[PDB]
Amino acid sequence: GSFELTILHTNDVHARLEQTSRDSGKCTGEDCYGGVARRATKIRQIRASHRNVLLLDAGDQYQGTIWFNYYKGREVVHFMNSLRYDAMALGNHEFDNGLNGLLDPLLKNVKFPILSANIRPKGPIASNISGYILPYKIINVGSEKVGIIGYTTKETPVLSNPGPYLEFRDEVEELQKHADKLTTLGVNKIIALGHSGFMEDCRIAQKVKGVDVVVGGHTNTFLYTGSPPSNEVAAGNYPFMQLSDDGRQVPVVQAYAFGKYLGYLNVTFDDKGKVIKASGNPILLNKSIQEDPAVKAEISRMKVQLQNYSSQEIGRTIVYLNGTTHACRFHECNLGNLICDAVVYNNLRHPDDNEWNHVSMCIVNGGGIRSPIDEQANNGIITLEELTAVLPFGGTFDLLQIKGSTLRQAFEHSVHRHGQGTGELLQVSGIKVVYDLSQKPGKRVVSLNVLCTECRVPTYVPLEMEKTYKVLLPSFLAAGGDGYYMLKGDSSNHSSGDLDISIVGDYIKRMGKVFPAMEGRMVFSAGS
Amino acid sequence: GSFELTILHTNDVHARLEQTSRDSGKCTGEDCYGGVARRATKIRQIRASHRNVLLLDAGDQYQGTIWFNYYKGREVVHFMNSLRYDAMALGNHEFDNGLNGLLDPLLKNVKFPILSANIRPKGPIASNISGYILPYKIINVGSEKVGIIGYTTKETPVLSNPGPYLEFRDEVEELQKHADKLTTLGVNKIIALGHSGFMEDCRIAQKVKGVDVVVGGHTNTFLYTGSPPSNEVAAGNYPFMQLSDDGRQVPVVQAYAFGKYLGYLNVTFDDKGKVIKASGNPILLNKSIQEDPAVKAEISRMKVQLQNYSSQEIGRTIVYLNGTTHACRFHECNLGNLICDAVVYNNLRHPDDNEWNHVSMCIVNGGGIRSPIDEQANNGIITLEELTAVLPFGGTFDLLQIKGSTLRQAFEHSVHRHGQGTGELLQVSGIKVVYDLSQKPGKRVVSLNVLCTECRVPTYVPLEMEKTYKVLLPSFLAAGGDGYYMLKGDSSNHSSGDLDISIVGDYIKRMGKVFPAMEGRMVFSAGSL
Ligand SMILES: *[C@@H]1O[C@H](CO)[C@@H](O[C@@H]2O[C@H](CO)[C@@H](O[C@@H]3O[C@H](CO)[C@@H](O)[C@H](O)[C@@H]3O)[C@H](O)[C@H]2NC(C)=O)[C@H](O)[C@H]1NC(C)=O
Ligand SMILES: *[C@@H]1O[C@H](CO)[C@@H](O[C@@H]2O[C@H](CO)[C@@H](O[C@@H]3O[C@H](CO)[C@@H](O)[C@H](O)[C@@H]3O)[C@H](O)[C@H]2NC(C)=O)[C@H](O)[C@H]1NC(C)=O
Ligand SMILES: *[C@@H]1O[C@H](CO)[C@@H](O)[C@H](O)[C@H]1NC(C)=O
Ligand SMILES: [Ca+2]
Ligand SMILES: [Ca+2]
Ligand SMILES: [Zn+2]
Ligand SMILES: [Zn+2]
Ligand SMILES: [Zn+2]
Ligand SMILES: [Zn+2]
Repeated sequence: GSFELTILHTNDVHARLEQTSRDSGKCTGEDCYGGVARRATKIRQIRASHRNVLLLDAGDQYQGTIWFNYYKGREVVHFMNSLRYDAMALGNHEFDNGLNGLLDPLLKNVKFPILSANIRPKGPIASNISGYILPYKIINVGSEKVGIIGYTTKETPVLSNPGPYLEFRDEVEELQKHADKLTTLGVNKIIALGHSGFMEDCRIAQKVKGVDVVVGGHTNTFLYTGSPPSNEVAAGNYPFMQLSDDGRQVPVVQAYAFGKYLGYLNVTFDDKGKVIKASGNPILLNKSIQEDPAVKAEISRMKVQLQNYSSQEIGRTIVYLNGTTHACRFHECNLGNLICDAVVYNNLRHPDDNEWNHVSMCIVNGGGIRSPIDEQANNGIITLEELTAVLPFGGTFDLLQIKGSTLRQAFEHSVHRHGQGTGELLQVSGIKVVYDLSQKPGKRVVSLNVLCTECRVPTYVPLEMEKTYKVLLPSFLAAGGDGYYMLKGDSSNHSSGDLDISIVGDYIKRMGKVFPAMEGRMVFSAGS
Repeated sequence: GSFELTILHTNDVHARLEQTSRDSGKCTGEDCYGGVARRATKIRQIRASHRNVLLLDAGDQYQGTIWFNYYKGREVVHFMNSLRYDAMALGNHEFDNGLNGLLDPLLKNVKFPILSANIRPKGPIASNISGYILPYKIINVGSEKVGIIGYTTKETPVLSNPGPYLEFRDEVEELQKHADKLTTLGVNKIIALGHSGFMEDCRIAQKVKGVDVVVGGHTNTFLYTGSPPSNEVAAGNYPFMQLSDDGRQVPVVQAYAFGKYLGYLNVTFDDKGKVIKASGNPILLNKSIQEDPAVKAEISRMKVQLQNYSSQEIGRTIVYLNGTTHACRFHECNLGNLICDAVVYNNLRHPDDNEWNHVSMCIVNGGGIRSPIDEQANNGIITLEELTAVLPFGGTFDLLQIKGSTLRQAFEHSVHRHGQGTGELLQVSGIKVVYDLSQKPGKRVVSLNVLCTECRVPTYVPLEMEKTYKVLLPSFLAAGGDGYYMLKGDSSNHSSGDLDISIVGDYIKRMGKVFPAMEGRMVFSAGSL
């Protein structure tokens, strides 16, 4: 006989609770995409027309919009419960608020298993986190059993805040143990569900004996068979058919990010649990699919709370925060210094092997700073509304691995048309740059010194052209914005981080009073 | 028909709850002083043998030791209630934790009136908190009535945290209004009790018609008639007899600080409320006075509660905090940068007229940095144990008004003996200094730039030699320590600030994780080792 299973899947939704623009920002109202209300409609229609359906999430529901800033995962619990997900693997961002912020609210209130086979808890954490996170789950689907093994990127201690009591083991090694276990228990249909990126997903498909399907995330990979429907370009067919070492074709799927698509894969197994066929395509959640009215009403109710929250005092500034174009696009601006200082602070993580932290530096282009904050306007009170005026686009600050020569090329771009009022000029933290604008464009960087990481006391050292560095930068620049083609990231050198206004808001909340100065992080030499 | 009144008084006790050393630090030796238990004994003995007694405090019970850091004024409430103070005037340090930290615990739980006549509220929160404070109180003493008018220094908004909605008015102007009110209400005996310093106390005695006695504080002034009993040097007789405008002698008293002395003034009034005699002397609270057992027992329990404060994690460092002599006495050290950043942060108020803050700069000599903190030692966890190793002396960071030329002279002193390993080298916040150590001692400063205050965005500007600046500095340097005679403070240019470990601990707790860098705050021209 055969057994047809429909796998619906999401990954890297990243707090897009409401429908979004085409590019996963704020929707204006005419052409909108995604959101949980529209996903609910499509999920319900498929469940009504398809016999055997699993709905899986491959991680990174946490982090991305003010929904996550305020509800802190309560929004994930709520709508993943109401949509009746069958399983979720943990992603790196589920650790952003530490283990306490993962335990409460997500682990204690979801109605479906949370899976990650390659996490090992230590210390007082041990006892029950072992009960809230499972390596795998056997799920009854019709008259059959389907085993789902979870996994989470080994990069999590560097990307997030899992703490000292969590070790992240090799995905292939750990998945192979639980695949053998499932097989020994008689389960012949095994899904690997996890959050380590497309390259690792294909390694799992290739090397883990007994894995039939891999459902991944982390790299926002878009796969599509045929001509795709929106502006995402396919990295390969859907599903991506990876040849295993033992000769089977193993379908690998991911479904981009931000809830724009619902993954949709039809897998036919024979009676021995071997995949005979796997076909489908991610469903674009566009305007043709109605927003479920009951979900929409819950979103609306919760939005009024979010609007009240956005007007609350986070902290105060006792200085003018000069985010005017005349400052941040022409010279050192104290608001840019504050932003990149906040970004560095948010990325302080468990320092391994001879570094006080894995990253010491941040850049933000003046064109990304969209407003000043006037301390005279309202007693210097900073709310999320003021921060949204400065950073209105809902982007993130990401981590980029970059050679010294490329970073120097970026600082030449920073001033190659200085004076024109365009947005290139880089505001910085952990960098000292000296320019000579009297030289020809492309030869204006006099010197670059950076905070060492491989040292016990941070101190400024000359940039080395052949050394590789980590730098924090806005997602806009990591996409090549403002002509920064050399800062464009890919899966091999780039990691997507936290919401910009959440980063800045958290820092202001901690400082209570802010007073950033112009301190000479960039210097314009008078030349000869 | 005379009326004899005994005035017992304290001022600037500054959180010396337990008995202290002779210099008002930790008592380790055989000779201890002060403390509330010893004060209680003497107050009780005087009340038992003297007929008409008032016990007054002229402010600044708040701030000075970890007792205040932990109990946050509950220790003031507890023992001032237990010792049965009759009135207290607010000092600048009672605003250290803001109006909320004054309301709770002090204003809501004292059993005696809190006085300050020259405060004027401007908003609803600052209004209902002032509703707990009175300009004056009439107190029944025997068969007589004594009016007490409070006052608080006008520098409180720069020295402490009252916020922008509490304004401090002129003392003489406001006190004359309430003296006139008391007079019309039939009160002919008036004490001015307040916290503005000895110079202002004498001005009040001289100019406010109807004031009979002034009980002051803020300047830690020691007065004594005859040979004094300890090492404090008297600035004048006790009481100081100030000639008033109307031709009478008005006794002016203060009682040093830190609870070492109990003020003791016997005043005789005639039947019209005129002082016809005033005499006494502050009582040294030394070993000859026993510590009250009940207060001593409560102190001993609170010492045990304080252990929580001393062993709790304040925050963590993820970098080595290099407080070794080899760093902080020879070059920029990241721990010195953190200390002075903490000090500036503690002295932030609100944009006042034309400046974003009244002070932007801090200095600390490397010799005041007494230990590193090793981030490898215990996962970088910082407690009071580690901070006390860095700052073991219980001093403060103070505010000094200084001319640009004098500040530059201090930076020449900073390197006049560089390389010999003594403690002069200045670590800084809000200053960029460049030195050339190959030049002769006294001519090594290449340039000095400082963060402007008179600006909307702080930025570095050249130091101006004839301009007057504010700088934060250790009490050790304000006493001329390490040869810094030009940083010596006096009443006209210097204000004592908060406990050093309280400043640094507060900043570390706020930051949570600290990671100070060497960032080039000082630069040595590239021509020496
Ligand atoms: C925020 O930053 C902008 C950009 O720096 C500031 O505007 C600029 O302010 C400078 C002075 O700080 C002006 O330069 C001076 O202009 C005067 C003429 O009034 C001239 O006499 C001087 O020689 C000097 O060149 C500059 O013109 C001005 N630019 C613009 C476009 O307004 C702004 O002041 C900052 N905001 C705050 C609140 O500090
Ligand atoms: C805290 O600060 C002190 C003082 O700067 C640091 O000690 C000094 O560290 C430097 C750099 O390692 C040493 O210079 C180097 O010494 C090595 C070791 O022999 C030698 O190969 C080179 O000639 C080079 O000059 C310097 O000797 C040393 N000074 C002393 C008095 O020990 C210290 O490293 C800092 N602590 C931390 C944890 O960073
Ligand atoms: C908005 O938030 C404030 C503070 O959290 C709260 O006092 C207020 O009731 C909230 N508004 C509503 C409509 O609940
Ligand atoms: Ca199988
Ligand atoms: Ca009188
Ligand atoms: Zn993601
Ligand atoms: Zn991820
Ligand atoms: Zn005082
Ligand atoms: Zn005072």
